[PDB]
Order: sequence, then structure tokens, then C-alpha cells
Amino acid sequence: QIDITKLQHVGVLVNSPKGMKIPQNFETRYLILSLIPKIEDSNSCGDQQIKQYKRLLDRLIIPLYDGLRLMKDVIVTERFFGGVIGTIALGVATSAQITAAVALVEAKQARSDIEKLKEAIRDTNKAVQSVQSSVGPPIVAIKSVQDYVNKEIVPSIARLGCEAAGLQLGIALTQHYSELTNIFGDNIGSLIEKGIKLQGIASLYRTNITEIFTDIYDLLFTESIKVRVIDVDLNDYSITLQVRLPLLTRLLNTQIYKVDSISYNIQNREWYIPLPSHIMTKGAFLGGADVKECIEAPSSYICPSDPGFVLNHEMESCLSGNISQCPRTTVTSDIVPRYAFVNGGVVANCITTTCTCNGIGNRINQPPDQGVKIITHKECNTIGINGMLFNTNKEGTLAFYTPDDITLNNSVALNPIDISIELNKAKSDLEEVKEWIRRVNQKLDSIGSG
Amino acid sequence: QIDITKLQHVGVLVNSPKGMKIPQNFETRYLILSLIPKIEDSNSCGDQQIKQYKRLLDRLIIPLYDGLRLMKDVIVTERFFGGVIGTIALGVATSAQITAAVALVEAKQARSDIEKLKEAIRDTNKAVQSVQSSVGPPIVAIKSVQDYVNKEIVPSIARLGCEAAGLQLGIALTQHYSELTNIFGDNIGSLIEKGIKLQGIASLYRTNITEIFTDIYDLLFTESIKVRVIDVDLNDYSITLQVRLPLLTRLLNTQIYKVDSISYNIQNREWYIPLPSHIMTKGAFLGGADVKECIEAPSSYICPSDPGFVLNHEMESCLSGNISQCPRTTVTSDIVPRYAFVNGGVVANCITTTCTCNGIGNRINQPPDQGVKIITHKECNTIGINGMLFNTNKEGTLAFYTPDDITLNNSVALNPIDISIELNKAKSDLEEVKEWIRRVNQKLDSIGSG
Amino acid sequence: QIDITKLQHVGVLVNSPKGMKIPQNFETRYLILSLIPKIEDSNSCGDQQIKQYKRLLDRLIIPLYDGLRLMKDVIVTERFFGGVIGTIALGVATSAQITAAVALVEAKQARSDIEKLKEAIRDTNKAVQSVQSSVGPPIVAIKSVQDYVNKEIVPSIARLGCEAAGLQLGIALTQHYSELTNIFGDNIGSLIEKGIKLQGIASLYRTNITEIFTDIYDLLFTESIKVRVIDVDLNDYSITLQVRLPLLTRLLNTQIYKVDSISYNIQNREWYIPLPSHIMTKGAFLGGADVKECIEAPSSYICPSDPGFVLNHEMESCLSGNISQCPRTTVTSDIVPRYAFVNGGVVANCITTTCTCNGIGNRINQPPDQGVKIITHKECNTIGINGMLFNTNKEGTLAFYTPDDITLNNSVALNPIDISIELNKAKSDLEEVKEWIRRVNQKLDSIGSG
Amino acid sequence: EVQLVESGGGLVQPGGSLRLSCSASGSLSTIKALGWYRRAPGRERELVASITSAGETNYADSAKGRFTVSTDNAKNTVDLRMNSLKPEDTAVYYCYAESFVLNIYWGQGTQVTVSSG
Amino acid sequence: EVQLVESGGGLVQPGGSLRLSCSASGSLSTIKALGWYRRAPGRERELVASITSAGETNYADSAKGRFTVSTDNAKNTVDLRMNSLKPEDTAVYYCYAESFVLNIYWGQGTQVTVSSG
Amino acid sequence: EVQLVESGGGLVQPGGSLRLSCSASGSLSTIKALGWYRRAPGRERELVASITSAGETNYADSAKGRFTVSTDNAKNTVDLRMNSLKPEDTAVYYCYAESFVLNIYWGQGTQVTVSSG
Repeated sequence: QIDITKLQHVGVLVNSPKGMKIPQNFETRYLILSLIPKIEDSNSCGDQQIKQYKRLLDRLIIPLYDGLRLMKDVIVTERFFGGVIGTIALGVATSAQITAAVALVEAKQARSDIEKLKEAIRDTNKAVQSVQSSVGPPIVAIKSVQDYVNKEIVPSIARLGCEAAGLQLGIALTQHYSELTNIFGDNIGSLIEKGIKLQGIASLYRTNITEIFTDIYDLLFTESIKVRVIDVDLNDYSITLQVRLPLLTRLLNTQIYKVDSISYNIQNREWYIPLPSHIMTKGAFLGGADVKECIEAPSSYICPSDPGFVLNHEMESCLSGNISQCPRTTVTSDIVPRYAFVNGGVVANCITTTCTCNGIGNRINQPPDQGVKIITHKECNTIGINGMLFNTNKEGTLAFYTPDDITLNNSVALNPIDISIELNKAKSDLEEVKEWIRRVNQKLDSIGSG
Repeated sequence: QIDITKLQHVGVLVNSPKGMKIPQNFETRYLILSLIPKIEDSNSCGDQQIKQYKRLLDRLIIPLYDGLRLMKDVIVTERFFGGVIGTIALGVATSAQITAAVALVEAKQARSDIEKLKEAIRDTNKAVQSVQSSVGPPIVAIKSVQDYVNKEIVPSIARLGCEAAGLQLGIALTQHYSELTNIFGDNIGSLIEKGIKLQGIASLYRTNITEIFTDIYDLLFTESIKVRVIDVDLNDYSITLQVRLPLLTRLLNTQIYKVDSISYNIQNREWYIPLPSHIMTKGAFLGGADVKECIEAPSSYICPSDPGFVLNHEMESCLSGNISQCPRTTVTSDIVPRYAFVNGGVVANCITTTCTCNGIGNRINQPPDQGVKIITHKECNTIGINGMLFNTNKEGTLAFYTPDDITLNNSVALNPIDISIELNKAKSDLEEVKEWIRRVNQKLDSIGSG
Repeated sequence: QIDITKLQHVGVLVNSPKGMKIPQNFETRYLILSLIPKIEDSNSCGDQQIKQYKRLLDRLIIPLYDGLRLMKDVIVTERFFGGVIGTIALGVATSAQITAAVALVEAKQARSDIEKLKEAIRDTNKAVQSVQSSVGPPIVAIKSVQDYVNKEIVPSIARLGCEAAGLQLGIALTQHYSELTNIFGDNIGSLIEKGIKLQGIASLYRTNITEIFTDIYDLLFTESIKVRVIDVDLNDYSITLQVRLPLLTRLLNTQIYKVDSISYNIQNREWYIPLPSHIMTKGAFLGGADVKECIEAPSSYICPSDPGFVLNHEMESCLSGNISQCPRTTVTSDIVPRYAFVNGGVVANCITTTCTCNGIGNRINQPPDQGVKIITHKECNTIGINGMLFNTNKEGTLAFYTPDDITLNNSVALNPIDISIELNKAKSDLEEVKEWIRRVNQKLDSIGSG
Repeated sequence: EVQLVESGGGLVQPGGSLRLSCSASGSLSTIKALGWYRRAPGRERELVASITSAGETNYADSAKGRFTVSTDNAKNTVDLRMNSLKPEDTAVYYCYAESFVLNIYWGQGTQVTVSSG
Repeated sequence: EVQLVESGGGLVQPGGSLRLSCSASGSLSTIKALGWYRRAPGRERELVASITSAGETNYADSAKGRFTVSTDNAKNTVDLRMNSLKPEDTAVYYCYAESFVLNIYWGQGTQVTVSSG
Repeated sequence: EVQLVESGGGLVQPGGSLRLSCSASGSLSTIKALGWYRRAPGRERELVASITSAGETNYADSAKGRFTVSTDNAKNTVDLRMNSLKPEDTAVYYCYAESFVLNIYWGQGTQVTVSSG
């Protein structure tokens, strides 16, 4: 596991262990976006704005439908446990496409209940409606702007007439088109393959997900996961969605640690160890964690899948406490911290930070061969960093550092220019070596001839 | 051209040939955003919110005007075919700036018709208006919120008075400012040089582009191309735009192919060929295609310009079927597919995928020296991958693979850390070689002296 | 300093010197976002939508509060100049976190005035309110949607009843939730550490910053800087913000220059010098400038901090006029300009550009060993580039170029694939050298034995 | 969607044996595993037994070797055979079907209880 | 903007010769090429002839060598000279001006037709 | 927040000496520097003197050696001692406190003026 106490000696501050939660399973639910609102004018006044809005929906619903038809790459035994899902198709489908096609053929049995339900949702005015079935969960349908239509436009058609009611529809529906376009328009193939974040659709429709389908961070995670488009009705302008309620389990014996690298001095130049922002353990395992897609709760990270990736370099040996193998890289800017509070004391490179021990006049100098200064409460009662006076914590666990000849031979560059420059220098040295070899071989030929 | 059948043996799945459409020419049209709506209160009630909205427009229109004045870098024979466009200016202008200045001096002849039209648009209340001229196309003007003003605020000034009418104006106009800021505020120099996507302005103003100026994917492409700002009136708060209606032609003898790389096993480790996501042919030519800015129609990619870039590496030889030169790289995560359906069969590396031939109990083992397993319908009737049973397609064209000693010497890294680490190892070996050379040269001196 | 005249000979066009403005100090002001609007129905009709909106605010305010409590990493002499700020805490806090905690403990003295003010803001209906104190500046409070509530919903509760008033509240408040979520929801830890851009909050609330708290580009810069969250009231649903009015000073003896690199021919292949987009001088200093976060006024760049970063490579020597050290890289696409207007003349590589001197028939050929052609007004009166005829400026200062044997040995690659490929070639040559060394050492052993 | 229909529960004498039979229907070709969960009072749903389509079977430490689970794939039924029933085994048993995409489907659950003596 | 004004069309005897003269005006210094397009019934606008400002001229395979195009740059006129007129040549001929930025401008077009015999 | 309270200004004879005493209160442990600014008519606020918490002191070229600034940190007071007063020195003197995060706080400022003769 991580040797946190030794990693501090190179400014690597492994901190904040949090557990990790993974959805072992998903409860599925269906959501039907019925994109056309019903009007009650009894004279087809709103039809003119409905027609142009339909003519806008085409710009999103037809690309979405044409994208979904590519997911018909499993051709259809089925209906039997461990039977054949279907016949492959003449094309190429990657594992992501195959997984999406399998999810579609799992949902395809809904389509007869879809046919049953649309007969209702075609007629109803109610904005959010749920329909029961022989299948366990209720299926819910949202009719896009019905609250606004029945509560505002239905009165306005009488109070203000067809002119204002028509403009109100035009504005509201083209706004709803801009919202739908923000949800459905970008990366359409990925949006079909991987789905749409439930957060966006709920923001479209203020959907009380827990009330519609059934901790704050668990709810945020439920918003972050992607609902898959399972059908798109081009004639009824309806999109059917699979919502995926996660069953979260706390994964045992896992911790995700944050690692912050401060600048490390080598001969009055600033270097740092460019470790990934997060690292994780799984019993004996040690690797990075791509927490970027996860929800950081206060006690655990809720992730859609195990974010761990194995550290390919000596970085694993570095983190395991074999400090001599840590890869150095040069600091570029103020993004790398020059100091940090650690376990009640301070770890900083006092060459580029005015470290003071018991007052702004007593500077804590570090020798040029020491990379970071570890200032425990036993050393200094009131450490001042860049003038900022702080008391060190008397119950701090920051272990005292007897300095040592830590030599970090693994100098590494993050910039392609640096690598190209030093590779050109290596290639020039290699050419010099080849020239020497040619000359010595010629000399060998001459000595042999003689 | 691509040797698709041989590329499969390294998990490179070249697929989905689509043609390519390029706008050989653009029909120009002019659009005048008249940012101030006219009021009809007959008492200047709305003036207070108009003044503050003008005071907001300054935050975008003045930067936009000051940006456009830099495009006055051609100084002004003109008016004669093949005559001098103008005198250069004392500064530096790159080819993009020169192209934008040339486009501005082409549009500059509109400015007398602009002066003629603004006399009308200053007075009219109508939200979208078109004006004819001696030049061929109508020029259209949009007065920002006139529908809302005349249909809602003009009634409200009488029904609710100056107080509510004023608040309605304040809210609507500052919303319109946030929309304008979303369109005009970012990357102002690029926005002047390259223009604004017509999609955004149409979303601002629900503009029926085909109705205003004249297939769904052709319309999407017309939305994706950039309208250039040609004038900005700081006193009238008016922005004049050049809309560019593309004349699309299907380019002959071009195909764009998608390429998906699955993991390829070398000695129980996963590798892949990091080819670009799309490749294109142009007769004998073979290169990549930067389709990111193009519209993917079902039969062709509509691109603003030829996206092709020549493959600088042995990647061209790799794609041409000289498989031994394909560059390997190590897999990093689940983003690289471990298997894919291909032409009715399956191509997968069965070392990290439970491939089964005619039932979940008959695993299709592959020898450690074979990188991918190609499972044709002649081999297996019902291939199961990770438990998922699928029938292979009896009309599939997936050619049967007799395995061979495919050796891929071009090991390549995508991560600067890997390159730096192995360059440091190379440099250390080079230092060892130099030390040996110094020792041998010293020995040569000693033998010569003796 | 920059040797602009010599840099032109490699297509490096250093241009547009602008000064730089830095906020030496910030005037602080406090802004209290009171997220719940007061209702005046006198019967709690709006309470139902207020409760659900509170139940939405939880999804943002609780994460924001839990994030802010981590900034309690300074434990609390204080209240004395040069006294101890506080005791460190048991954890790790980087310099950014320490700076944010110090900013919080500076603002913490407001909290008694916060307690005094909330007694007022709990009761008032007014949308934007300012309260004076014994401290110098007024503190301002914004009650989220009060204008809409009092001017529209307060009339509607009487005119349309609880049903429509309730729907109006639901829509307006959930819209305001989507706006708040766009401001507060992403990157919550960074948003606590570094703050929120004032631009967004002002867009939320049309805040006349200069009117509330006190050139167009100075105002844009004031919008770009980040206001820090200093308190979050979970019970009153209130967020307290520190606005930071910059005191801008023109920094002396600094210039930021734009550098545009055109393609440079080597033996009919296109190369360019991949310098950073902007470079800066500070007296004798010369380095890059990360202007991406700065506001580009017409005469100076307004930056939140000195954007300069030292050029680590021979790029400094290149820019200083030691042209032979400039790093070449190959052109990839049309993004690299093939020509540019410069100081009244043209600098272009006429191998991939039809340069003409006094008419489209007189092509300006350049020898294959010259990289760019510099066409001064002394050479050509009417240069035509790709058919575009332009007059050269008779007062142009473009110095005449007598061509020379400029050899650029620093060939450099920007793509990890190129570096990996040529490092593999270097490693193979190194293996060849090692094999030769083993053979020669064996021969030495044989000669010694003989 | 997968319809799960649990059956065979009720009261039984302690130390007795019982067979719980769940009928599954729908797109079962997409189902990775069929099995049973239990929910005792005051605790979450614990896994009881599961059968993968490959036949591979697993159990919780409270169930290993003790219980046995079976299917009759000709009729899509999954049966859990209960034996040596204890007071500790009383719970609502929920049949489940788990998809290859890790969706989970549940039966209505059957009450299982044992006499006090 | 470029005003294009086509002229010289009408009915003509088959096998005859005709000259179509287009007058161009506006910011012609920004025009890359001037030329003519034709639109026969039931098909898109085919290119006929074009003159670049450099004098370089190109034609479609139906027009190579057969037709000739000319300009009088002192008056910004572009003339297409038609000869050996066929029934296959009847179409609306559209003059065009193409910018360096690839904008295209069109005349109103002139009807060209030939006697049946 | 830092309350700054300037005091000690007013009219004084030219060539005289005066002491300006600013009282500071609040979270002064977060204050990097305390000092004085002046604003003469028609020009921006010029720096006069400043004391960092380390004791390090700096002055403008108009003030170097000429003026002296002092504190009594037991009571959080910062005093500027004025001497050899000139007509050129009349201005509103603004006390200031500058935070480590570069926030600046200002007093209300005291008028300083000198007799004409």
C-alpha cells in the first residue's frame, strides 16, 4: 500500500481516503417524452404553431431516429433463458454498439405495451402521467408543455384570442426546441450508444425522479447516469427512454486517495512528481482512479464503474515507498503548490517560500540538497509562510524528517517539445558514436592489413 | 486503397464507407440584427429599460465593433475585374485575417444599400422584414423582440401601466442580452475572423432560413456554417451579417471510412493500433479525415472543406495492407473494444473475452501468439461472447483466417511519460556506450604506445 | 529583446505590442444571495412551490455548504497586526486551500454583521437592497425573484387565483434553479477554492455592478474575476459572496507581443516554428504570456495576474535573434498560414502560394533553399497572392531580405507518435551500436589471447 | 422487462423442507443470471442463490452447500429448494433476473415463515 | 454584391452562331472567375465556360473546344460566343461571378432556344 | 473587514511637523501591510508609506527618508510622522490595510493643508 510518510519527503501528499460506491445493478424504468402538447381551443387555432414546431422537431427527431436504426445491428432462441439473443448483421459493430443493441433488444418487449399506452397518451392532456401494466413498474409519460398550455394558453385563447395565444405557443414551443436541441443534438451517435444524462431531461421537465420512479449525493449520482433512448416515433413525435435506477453498494476494502504534489527543490530549481490526481487501493492493488466522472460524497466516491487504471510506470513503486524511483518533472507555473499544511505541520520547499519558525524574522533555511522542508510542531510553534503566521498543531501526527540523500534519477518531461529536443540531442550523440565506430573499424582494418 | 480483409487480422475494422459533400460555392445573403425594439406607448414609458439595455449592449457591441475595425487591414483598381483589391496596411495580418478583410471589402458595396435600408428599419415595428434592391437577393432585417413588444408589451402598457410594462421590458431585454452574450461574447477575434454559426442566430430568432433566404442533413449543414459579421452600427445598435448558403456537390471518387481498433493480444498483454477515427480515399490517395466539423448524413459526410490530412507515418503503409508496419500501443481502459461483430462473424481477442463456439461451455481458445480470433459462420454457428449468445450470419462475408506469424515491431507510446521513461533508458544506454568507447580508445592508445 | 526583423526570415511575425494591466489590489464588497423570495398572498398559497423549490436548492446548497466546511482548515493572536492567523488542522491543505481559508478567516468578522442584516433581509420584499454598517462599504442583498413575485405573482394571486399563481411560481423558481445549477453545480471544490466568476451572478440578477458597488474593457475584466463564497446558510437558503473590485495599474516596461508563424519551406516541404501564441518582455526579460484568461483591450491586456512563463527552450535564443536555434516542426493542416501581410509588404513561402510581382502572370519564384519570400514595395508595386491583387504600401517598413544559408538544425515534433517512431529508430540504432561493441570487444579478446 | 412470478412460500414447520418456484417470462435471452434474494426484517436484501446461464452457481456464506437452486429451462422456471429451515431463515424471498447490462428485475416476493415450536 | 446582366439570348436557327454578353458591375476586383452556367430542363445547372482573372479558361466536356468565352475588361463585360447550336444546347444560360472566398453571384439568365427545323 | 480610523490632520504652518495616527481593528492577523496613501487634487492616490508585518518599510521617491511611519502593535495603531511640510504635500491622506490576498481597506481620510504664508 501507499507509504504516505515517505512520500511526503518528495512533496507527494497522499490524503483524504474515501471509500467507493458502485452500482452493482440498475432498476429500469421507462420515460416517454411525448413532444407534442394537446390544445383545447376546439377550433385548431394553435395548429399553425404546432405545425412549425413539428417542422423544427424534424431537425432533431429524424437524426435521432436514423441514429437509433443503426442500433438494429442484432437481427431477429430469444424468449428463452440462455438462448440466442439474435443473429449478427452484415456490418461492423464495436462492443459498445453491441452492448447498446443488446439493451435495445431487452427493451423491445415493451413495444406492445408502448402500442397500448400511446392510445392513452395520444388523447390525454395531463402533463405527467403514469400507466400500470402486467410488468412490475409503472411506465411514465411526459407531455412536453401541457401545464403551460392548459393553465395559460387555454385561458388566453378566450381572453386574448388566437393572435396572442398563437404567439405564446410559438415562443414557448421554439424555446422548448432550443432546450431539446441542447439535450439531443450534440454527438448523436454517442448519445444513442451511451445515452443521455438524466440530469438534463429532469431539468427539461422538473421531474421529481424519486416521486416518479420510487441522500443528496446518491440523488446527484442518479442524475449523472445516462438514460438510453429505446424508441423514437417519427409520426407521433415521441421519444421513449430507459431510466436506470442504480442499486449502489459500498465496495469493501477500497480507498481512493487524493495526491497533491508540491514543488521539490533540486539545486535551486523547482521539480515535482506528476502523479495522477487520485490513486486507489483494492486490497493489495494500487493504481490510479479516474474520479472525473464520479460524484464525490463526503465519505465515498460514487462512481458509475470502477475508475481504477493500473499505473504502468515506476509510479506504483514510487507510491509503494520506493521513493528513489519517483519521476521528476519541472514546475511550469503557479498551478503547482509551493507549500502545504500536512497533519498539523507544514511541508514546503523553503527556497521559494519564506518559511519562518517562531516569527517572521527567523527564516527556516534548507540546504540546497534538501528538496522539501518538513516543519513539525516539535520544531516550530508558530510557522510563518510568506508572512502568514500559523500555529502548528500540538496533536499533529506529522512525522519528523531527518534529511537524507534522496536522489531522483527518473527525470521526466511532460512537454513534447522537451522530449523532441532531448531526443534530438540523443540522436546527435548517437551519430557521434557511429562516426567514432566507423573510424575505429577503419583503424582495425589498417592494423589487420599491417 | 485499404486492405480491409488484412487489417482485420490486427483488429483494425475499417467500415462504413460514405461519400463526401463539399460546398463548391456559397450563395450570399444579408441579415441585419436591429438590436433595439420599437415601442408604441406614445409616451416613452419603455425608454428607461431601453436605455439600460443599450448600456448592456455596449458590453458586447463595442468589443465587436473594435474587433471589426481591425479587419480594416486592406486600405482603399477596385471595381474592375482582376483589379487591385486594395493597398496593404502597416501591420501584420495572417492569411485568415486577409481572407476576412477580402470578404469585408467584397461586402462593402452593400453599405450604400445599408444606408438606404436603415431609413426603413429605423421606423418599422415588424419583427422580420425583407427589402428588395437592384442587387439580386432580398436583404432581411430582424428587429430583436418586436413580436413580444407589440403583442404583449403594447397591450400591457394600457392594461397594467408603465410599471409592469417596464418590468416586462427589463426582463425580456436582459434575457435577450444574455442570449446575445452567449452568441457574440466569446473569442471575439475568432468570431470576427471566422464568423458566427448560423445555428445560434437562428436559435435567437426562430428564423425559417429556407423561407427567409430561399434534406434534413443539408439544413443541419447550412446551420453549421459560419455567417460573417460585415458591419456593426454603434449608434443604431445594429449588426449586419453575411449568410452563406452552400451549393453542395457530391465529390466523386471519395469515400470516408470509419476505423475501429479492437485490442490485439501480444503474450497475454493487450495492444491496439491507434489509427485516426476516420480515413478517406481520393482515387489513389489515402489519408485521415477530420470529420469532427462535418455533418454525418446516412449516405455521405457533408463537410465545410476537405477534411483530409495525409498520414505522415507508416500508417499509410499499414492501411494499404503492409500489416507488419502497423504501430502498436498498449490499451489503457475500457474505451478500446475487446471484441466486435464484423461482416456477420466476430473478431475478438479471446484471451480477455470468453469466446464460445456452439454453447457457453465450448470456449474458443486462441494460442498466446495469435492476437485476434476471427470467428466465421463456417467455424461457429452460435458464437457466445461473455455469455451473450448470437447466431453468426450465414450470408456473412467475414473471410476465414488461417493464422500467421504477424510480428508488429513498431511498438509506439501515446503518453509523454512512457516516451520520457524509455528515452531516459536509451540515454542511459548511450552513456554506457560512450563509457565503453572512452575505455576502448584508451586501450587503443596503450597498445599503440606499446 | 525580440529581433523582429530577423524573426521574419523564418516566418515568425512578432506583432501588436500591447501593455499589460494587473490588479495590484482588490476592493472587497459583499453580496448576499437570498435564494427564497417572499410572497404576499397572506394565505400561504405559494408555500407549495416554495417547499419543492427548497427541496431543489438542497441539491446545490448542501454540496456547496459541505464544500465550504472543508475550508475550515485553519482552526481558531488573530485581531492583532502580524499576529497568528490560526492553528493548522489535522489534514492536508495545499497553498490554494490555505489561501482560500485565509480569505475566509478575513471575511469571518462580517458574520456578526451578517447576523444583524439577515434580521432585515428575512422580512423585506425588495429585490436588491443595500445596508450600511460601521465598516466602510455598504453590503448588498439580492432576493432572488422578488421583482417577478411582487409585480406579477402578487397581482395574479388575486386576478387568477392560487392555481395559476402556483404554476407561475413553479415555472419561475425551477427555471431559477436551472440557472443556479449552471452557476454553482460544476467543479464544486474548485468553485469553493477559486470562486465564481462575477459575470455569471450578474447575468443571474442583471446587477448594475458599478451602481451597486461604486472603460468597457475594465468592466469586462471586473466581470471576469472570481467572487469567493464566504458563507452558505442551509436554513435560510442564503449564499454570501465576496466581490473583489480590482484596482488596475498599468505595469511599466512590459509589452505583450502576438507571434504568428507562417509555413517555412525546406526542400519543398512545409515547416513552421511552433512558438507560443503570445510573448512578453519585462525590461530584459523575455518569455511567453498565457493571455487566455486576460481581457484584450485595444491598448493593453488586462490580466488577473502576470501571465508570463519563462521559455524553457532555445525559444528564448530564437526570439532574441539567434535564428539558427529556432525549432522546426512540420505543418499539419490549413491552420498554419501560408502567407501574411507584414509592415506593408508580404512574407510568404511562394512554393505553396502563387506569388506574383506586378501582375498575375509574373510569378515570384523562390529557390528551393529559401524558406520564405519577403516582398517589399521596392521589389513589387502590386503583389498578387493566389490571384488576390494588392498594392504594397509605399510607406511600409518591411526591410528588404538578402537571402542567406539559414540552417535550422532543431527539427522538432509535436506529436507523440512522431517522437515514439523516431525514438524507436534511435533505439534500434543503439542496439546496432551495442552489437558492434560486443563484436569488437570479442575481437579485442581474441587479439589479446593471440 | 422480465416478469418474475414467485410461488411456493407460506408457513412451514421448522426443520422442514420447501421448494420455491419462480416463473420468468420475457426477453430471457438477455438475462445473465436468475436467482433469489431475501429480505429479513431490519436489514437489506441479501443474496440467496443465483444461476448463471452457463450453469455456474454461487451462494452467500449463510447459504453455501446448505441450499440448492435449480432451473427447468424448457419452461423458464427457476426453483430454489429450501431445506433444514431455521427461524433465522424467515424472510421475504425475492426472485430476480439480472441482465448482461446489469439491469435487475424482481418478483413480488413470497413470505417464508416457520412455526415457533 | 455583383450585378450580372445577361443579354443576347432568344430564338435562333439550328446550326447557327450566337453571342451572349453579360455585363458585370460592383466589387469585381474581388471576383476570382466570371463565366456562364446553363440549366436544361430536368437537370441541375451545368457549367459552360469560365474565365479566371489570370486568363485561364476551362470548359465542360460538352463544351471543350466547341464554345469560346471572352471578356472586355475595360468595361467589365464577359461574353460567351456560341457556335454550331444544337437542340441539345437549349437551356437557360446563367452568367456567374465567383469570389476568391467562393461566394457565387448569378444573373437572371437568358433563354436560349433553337428552331425545330 | 478592517476598520481604519484616520486622525491627526488639519491645518498646520508650513515647514511644521505633524503626526497622523490611524487606528485599525478587525482581523488584522490577515493584514499583510498597513500604511498611508495620499490623494492630491487632480491626480490618483499616490502611496506615501507602508509597514509590512515583518517591519520592512518602503516609500515613494517623494517620501524616501523625508517621512517616517511607525506602529504600536500592542494597540493596532499605525502612525505616519510628517515633517518639513510643503505646499506640495497638501492632500487627503488615506490610511490603508492590505491583506495577504491583496484586498485593500481604506480609512475615511484626513485633510492635510498648510498656510499660504
